[PDB]
Amino acid sequence: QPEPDMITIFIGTWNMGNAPPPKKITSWFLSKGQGKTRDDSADYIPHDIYVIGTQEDPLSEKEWLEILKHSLQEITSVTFKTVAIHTLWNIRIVVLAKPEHENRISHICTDNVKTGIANTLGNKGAVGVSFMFNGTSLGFVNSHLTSGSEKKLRRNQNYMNILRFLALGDKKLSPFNITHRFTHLFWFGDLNYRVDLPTWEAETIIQKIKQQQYADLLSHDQLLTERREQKVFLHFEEEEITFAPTYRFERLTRDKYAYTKQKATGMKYNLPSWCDRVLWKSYPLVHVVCQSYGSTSDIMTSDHSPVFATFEAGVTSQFVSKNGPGTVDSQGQIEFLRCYATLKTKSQTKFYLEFHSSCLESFVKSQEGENEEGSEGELVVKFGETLPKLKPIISDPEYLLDQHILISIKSSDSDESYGEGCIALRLEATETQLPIYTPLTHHGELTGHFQGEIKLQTSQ
Ligand SMILES: COC(=O)c1ccc(S)cc1
Repeated sequence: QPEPDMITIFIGTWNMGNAPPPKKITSWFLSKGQGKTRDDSADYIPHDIYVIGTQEDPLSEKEWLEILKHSLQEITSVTFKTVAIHTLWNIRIVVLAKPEHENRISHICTDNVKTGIANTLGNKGAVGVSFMFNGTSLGFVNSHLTSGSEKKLRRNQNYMNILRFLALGDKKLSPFNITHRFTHLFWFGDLNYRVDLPTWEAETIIQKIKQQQYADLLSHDQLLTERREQKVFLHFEEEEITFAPTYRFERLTRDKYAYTKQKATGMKYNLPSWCDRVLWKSYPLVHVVCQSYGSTSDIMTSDHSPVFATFEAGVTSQFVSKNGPGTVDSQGQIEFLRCYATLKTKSQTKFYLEFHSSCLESFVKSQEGENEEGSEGELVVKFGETLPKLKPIISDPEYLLDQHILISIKSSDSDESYGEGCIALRLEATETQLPIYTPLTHHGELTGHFQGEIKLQTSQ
């Protein structure tokens, strides 16, 4: 039975509003309702992995697991295996996979981050799960960020705290946060970003939604605007939104948005908003295609509607050769020519590079680069032709061209990372000097760039 080169992944996010679900929620797992929906002809085809994020979840883990498993069994006639479940307060993540994947999944990690301080510590934060699927690392983050139309900056801060402190994936990747640890990272939840229009425009917004005219609302969506200004979710993707705002509804219908200020809302307006979102970030040149992104129409227990997204994701096999794993394959090498880092820093320490990849036996430290002054005030760290020759464990191009090199640029003085990025080995040619590039981030903010040339030697 051959190893897959593609899997499909279901991502669900639902703020349950502290209410039990209705008896039928199959529409969610079938990607049926509004937006980019799944074709009817696929309804019996199981996804490989289902990742369910809930917020304001009033159920026990046992209660929700029974509903989820019985839901998927009704749809697919398959009894899914539980990979992981993790709850922080009323924020929960469940990972279910087809039984045939049980011996393809390993290195399961779970963690949570609590956001805020004092007042603002106690119900917001994130849960996450990571694991290996054969040769491919997968990470999943469900976050419930700070609420309220006037707190977009707090939401951005919550995002930076979650990506700094959530401890998932390979702990040997010590310079790298979750935004660099996974082949594919999915980040979803009640992100709580709002449509930033005046309160007086509530009925106008409702009108627009009834006409399915979302353009003038999406142009004021705080997540889209904050992402365009590079304030949050830098280098993440989101599918185009073609479904109605998923918040705030009157319960037990979808006919009414409940936006007016009430004691129960702290006297805050809740204009219709896309609170409930799915974003992703995959390593460069890895296949990832969003095949659905929408909301259900028929699950009305909460003041939020469930959101679904599905993806085709490229995966690789657990490669064995005669040589690696457990030695190098001298027929393979990675060389770097004419490389330089450009850093936004005001500092003047010397810098060196670290190269991390599962195609290496362990990470590789470079020599210090040569600091020059850039013509516009920047720091340019020149490596020229000084970078070490990297020795992969396997030389077969079917393996090596699918790999990635993570780069950290570190201060000689403190050994702290000033920037992290990633280079694909999916090159146009081998034995050929070719341009490489990655932006560099630190705590998920832009700190610079790394560029130069690469020359990859494989066994072919
Ligand atoms: C800070 O340490 C980590 O990054 C980490 C990652 C994964 C697992 S399972 C455990 C710990």
